[PDB]
Amino acid sequence: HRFETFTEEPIRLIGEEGEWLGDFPLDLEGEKLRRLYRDMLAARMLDERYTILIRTGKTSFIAPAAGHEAAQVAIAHAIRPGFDWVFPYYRDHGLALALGIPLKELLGQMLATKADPNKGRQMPEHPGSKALNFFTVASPIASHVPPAAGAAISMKLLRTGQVAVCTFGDGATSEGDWYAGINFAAVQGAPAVFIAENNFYAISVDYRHQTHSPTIADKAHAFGIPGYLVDGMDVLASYYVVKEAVERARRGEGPSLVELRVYRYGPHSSADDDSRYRPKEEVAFWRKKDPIPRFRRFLEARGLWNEEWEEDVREEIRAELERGLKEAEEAGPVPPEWMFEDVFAEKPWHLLRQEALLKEEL
Amino acid sequence: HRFETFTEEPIRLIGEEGEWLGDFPLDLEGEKLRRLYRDMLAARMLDERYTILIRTGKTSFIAPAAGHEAAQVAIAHAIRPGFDWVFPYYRDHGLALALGIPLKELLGQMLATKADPNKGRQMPEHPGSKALNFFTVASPIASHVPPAAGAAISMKLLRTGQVAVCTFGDGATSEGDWYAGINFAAVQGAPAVFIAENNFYAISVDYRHQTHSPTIADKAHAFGIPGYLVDGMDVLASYYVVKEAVERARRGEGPSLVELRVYRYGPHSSADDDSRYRPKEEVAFWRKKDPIPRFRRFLEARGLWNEEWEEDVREEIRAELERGLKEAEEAGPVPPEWMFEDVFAEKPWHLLRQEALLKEE
Amino acid sequence: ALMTMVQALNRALDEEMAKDPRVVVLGEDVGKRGGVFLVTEGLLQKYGPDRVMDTPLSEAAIVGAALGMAAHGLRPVAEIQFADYIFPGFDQLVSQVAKLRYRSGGQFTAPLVVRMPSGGGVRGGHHHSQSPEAHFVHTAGLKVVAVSTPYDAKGLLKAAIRDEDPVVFLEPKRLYRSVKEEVPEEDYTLPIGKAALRREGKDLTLICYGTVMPEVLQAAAELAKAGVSAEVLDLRTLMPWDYEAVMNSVAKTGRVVLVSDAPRHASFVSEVAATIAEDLLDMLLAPPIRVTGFDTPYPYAQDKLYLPTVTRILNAAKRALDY
Amino acid sequence: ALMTMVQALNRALDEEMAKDPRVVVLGEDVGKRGGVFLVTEGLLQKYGPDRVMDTPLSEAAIVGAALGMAAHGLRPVAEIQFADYIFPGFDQLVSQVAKLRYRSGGQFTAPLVVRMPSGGGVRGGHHHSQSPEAHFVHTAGLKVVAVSTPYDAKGLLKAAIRDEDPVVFLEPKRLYRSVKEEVPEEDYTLPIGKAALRREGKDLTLICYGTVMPEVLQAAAELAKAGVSAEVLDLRTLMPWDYEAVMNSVAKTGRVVLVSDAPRHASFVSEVAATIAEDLLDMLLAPPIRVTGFDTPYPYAQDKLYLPTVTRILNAAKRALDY
Ligand SMILES: [Mg+2]
Ligand SMILES: [Mg+2]
Repeated sequence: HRFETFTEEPIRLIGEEGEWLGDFPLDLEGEKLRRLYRDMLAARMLDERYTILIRTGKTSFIAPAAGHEAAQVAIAHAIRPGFDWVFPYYRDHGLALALGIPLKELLGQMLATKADPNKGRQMPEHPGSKALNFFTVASPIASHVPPAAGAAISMKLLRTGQVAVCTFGDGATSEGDWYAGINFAAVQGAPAVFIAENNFYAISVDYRHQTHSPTIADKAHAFGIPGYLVDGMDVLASYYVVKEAVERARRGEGPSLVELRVYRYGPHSSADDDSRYRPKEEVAFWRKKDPIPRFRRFLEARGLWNEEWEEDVREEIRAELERGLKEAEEAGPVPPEWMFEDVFAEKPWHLLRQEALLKEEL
Repeated sequence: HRFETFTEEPIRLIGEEGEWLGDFPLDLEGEKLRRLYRDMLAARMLDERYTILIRTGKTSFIAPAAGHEAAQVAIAHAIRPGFDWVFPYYRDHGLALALGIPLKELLGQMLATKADPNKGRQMPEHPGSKALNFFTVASPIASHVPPAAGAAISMKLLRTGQVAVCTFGDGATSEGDWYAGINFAAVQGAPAVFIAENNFYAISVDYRHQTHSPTIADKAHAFGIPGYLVDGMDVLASYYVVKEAVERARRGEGPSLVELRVYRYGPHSSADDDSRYRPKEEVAFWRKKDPIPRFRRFLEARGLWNEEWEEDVREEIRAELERGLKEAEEAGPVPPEWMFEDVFAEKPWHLLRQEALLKEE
Repeated sequence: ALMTMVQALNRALDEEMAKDPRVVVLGEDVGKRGGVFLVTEGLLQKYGPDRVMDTPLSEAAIVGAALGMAAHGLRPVAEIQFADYIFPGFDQLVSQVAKLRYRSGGQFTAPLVVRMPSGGGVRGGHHHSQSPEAHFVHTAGLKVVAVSTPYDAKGLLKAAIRDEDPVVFLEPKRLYRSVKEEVPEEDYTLPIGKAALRREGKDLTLICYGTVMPEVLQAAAELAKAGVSAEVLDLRTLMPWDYEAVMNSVAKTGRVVLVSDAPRHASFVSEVAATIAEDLLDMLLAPPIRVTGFDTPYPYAQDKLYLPTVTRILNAAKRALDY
Repeated sequence: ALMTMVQALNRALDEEMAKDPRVVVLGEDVGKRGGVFLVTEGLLQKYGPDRVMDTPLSEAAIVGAALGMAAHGLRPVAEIQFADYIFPGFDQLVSQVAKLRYRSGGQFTAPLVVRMPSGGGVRGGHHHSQSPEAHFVHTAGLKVVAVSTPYDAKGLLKAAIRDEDPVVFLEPKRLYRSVKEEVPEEDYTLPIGKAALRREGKDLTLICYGTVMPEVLQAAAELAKAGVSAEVLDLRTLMPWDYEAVMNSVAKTGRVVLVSDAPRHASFVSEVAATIAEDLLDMLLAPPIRVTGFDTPYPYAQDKLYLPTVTRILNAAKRALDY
């Protein structure tokens, strides 16, 4: 099976009544289907926990991912966590969670405690994990695209059989490095899948003022690779299209550009205010497209969901969140001296001198 | 009349036997057709004179444009010189000449004499002219694309009715700034026409290792603007398609991406060694596609060319080159002190000090 | 009346745009949103989309387009959201903007301004705290200005807009609303290339600018308690910097401490320090001491310690004084 | 055997690639063409296209992909055709490469090398002559090396390839074939971070590196004829630079002249000069004098006047000696 490329209408698999729209049979086992739902709830609840962390001064910054759950959870399940690599951006904490990164580590990074394997080096929303090949988030928009291409080329040359998935927002597609990186990956037929989590906004700049191409998928023409327009609020459509791109990359057929249309329910960030440049009618309209209730209906229509399970799953998640936050906090503050560690493998003379100077003040 | 976008085969208007292939009737007067040929011969001969300047050491660097004449001459004639703006790159001396830039200034820049309005500040092949809105060439590949987009945006905001054309090679399309600049121009619907002089090589890296898109024209889809695949060795096809894009831009319909497929007959530059990475069959094959003999046959079939005219034209061009070179050399060397001028509108304390220091030398 | 730096900057923009139709603002989120720091608030409403325009998310497109606009017929004031993000458009800045006048023999000019918030002290981590001025100062052809007060913000931004030479204008974000100072509404400008004497003194010269001003000023206050008079000189313009003001102060005091939050190695204060040593060795009663950001990326967890503290500055002052 | 810098560099690459399958070369025209300066000549033929790869014309793609390759498992040696062209890939270099280890808490590393021809004196104008090392030294997380002899070229490039920290390796192009020095065929490396004494002396210290070495050594020779004993120190590594070697020499001579063809303002030599003044004021018999490239874009017509001349260096030495 092969999805159609550059479709005018975004690819969908879940009908509004829960019907299967695929031109191929649904092959996911019931257990995996329910896990997709489970992880979307967990991602949503993590996001809501973040709102509380901001409100209580536990963290200084958050980038609301509510509305991106189907896209992020689908991507996490379309690859093999711990084997394949992920080059995410700051809004991907739902993806990070679904990938298996311990809440202790995600929250530790949000709180800058020693629970953060990244040692509180960066501001919140910059998680990273060596264990799960989750390339530490970097702030500059699209700066992680060329590295994603390079890692994929390495995978190809070393014959590891791995794939590198690279996620970014719509605004990122306007950066020169975004184009430059994908172009190289395409020429080398590297096993990389570039995925856009298109929420139609780059802070306050809307899609129309971002680029003139009708879709992001159309940009694939510039690289000679397949481009896909997908309903990012449809977890099955997102999963299967990305999975197909991953399989294509894994068999050596080169990269793909997958556009997952989603919506950012919250503001751009805790430092922003969405209810200032977006029409309430637009937000409300997309709120009715929440990926969670949509997939719930799909499961419910097949006897794969009920209220009791729903409640059980939610209580288990809130418990995991409470435990994760507790562990992150109990880890303790990061030492001042750590400011001089990891610039290089070993500290050179000037850093040793600078560290001694700071110690005078401590 | 409108040309097809994203065509499978490159658009062509001149047949192999010199026949007209257009759907519409040719609407260029015989005088204009002869001018296109005259300009291509001038560009070709300018290129051959550059080869001689290298041999005699008069210039230290050249970027052979032989094979790009139909594309460059067509572009110069599709716009309004002195009104529209041109954002060229180093291999566009043929375009510069056809645009009207005096040989004195072009050769002055190649020799770094006071005849160079750019004051011998850069290495050869970096011409520039305020009078003809020929934005001074910069070395970094594609670096002039965002600026071109900006000038176009300015033309739109100020409603000058002008158009900005931006030329670059195939390799330039791989740079992030190329993409970033065109994207902004497209969003703003700016009057800019981006033209690729695709010779299938970026020094020694061939098209296949440059990009995976089958054509450069296809890249236009990433901006939602029209893309055209043209036979760049066909001066008429190049002229008409670029002309159409220019008119579209001028009437406010936004940018276009035009790919002119040409061939680089000489090495990448005087510092290169082409005969080491390009198959002889390929070069020989394309030498038979030279735009000059091709258009010559088109003119001959229409009574617009004869051997005697060929002689007179070439002799006239040679005389022009001699006169231009003489005036350039005659201008004399650029003063040492000029090295401290134009960094800023006026020299700050540190440059005044540095100038004084050097003066004691 | 009293206003914050943000208000003074906004006022400067409003004033220049009202005076010259050619002045245009462009950048990410500068229009409807009025800027992520509200510096361009209300300008779109007042001047329209042809004067204030949100751009795609590309610093190369912003800087380069600004250059083309300036070369053709406009006077663009481009905004780079955070100084940390100038890099994607670095080649446009150093290869196109900085060298246009020079490489064209003066045929083409770049009357453009590139403003950007900068500096630490705001918990911005690696890319919301950088002070990249050295990169600009090292590039011939770019004037560089870093303001630290509302009064200077308005006066110098207006001067930059009127200046035909390209100007990179840095606004320390920690100072955007840190204080409300008297800023005349009347039209006034300040000289680019001239330092400002914040406090006169004769025992020690404190050379500084931008981000670190709060700590440097308090350090001078602490010194005054001990009977030590520190002369505080805010350079303001980093290129071309006020050579005369610097040398006149150091000649008087005989001792100098230079402060900045930018990384130490090959920094702008290193340039001034090296120049003082090369030209005034005979006037120095103590070694020129530099208090700078550490040679590490900007840390989130230790933000408070990376940014020079009053204590760190005072320890350096004591070193110079007891030498 | 006797070989040029190009031959020494080529040998270093060949040797390291023979030793480790992970070592790969990538850049514009490094394959079949063998490099525009022939540094990678013959490597493609010997190791194949999967180890010597021509890339599209994008420095962001080159530097960033190299970073990705290094983080995953390869040990890439990326080439930027001319140091002047590092800018289009500047964000990749300073935001991704330099900060990877730091921002990831050491979870991810960047064992990569970025080679680039540099320096003036070759009629390269604005973009075939630059010496941008200052930009790199100012960026925490990058080791920076600039060689000046065939012997150092092989030894330090091999050292860089083995070093796990990102290394920006500058090769002064005017020195690519200027001399044939004895270079052991056997495997050997040189220490990154250590200067090399070219001449021992006690009357003056000449600090330099890369591009200007020819003129500096010539100046030293001429000073000797005049009875002046100058000590010549080739830093070799700019970050981290040999602090001890520098301070020991200046302490002994009491006078120092620093030379480089890089623009003066906020340059690397300005950093060393400022450091000498800050730490060895008491040992200075004369002001630290800097002979640098001028603060202008690199000129074509005046190429030979911009690059420091033996005369300019001698005039500086005289000022230091007569002080
Ligand atoms: Mg978005
Ligand atoms: Mg080409």
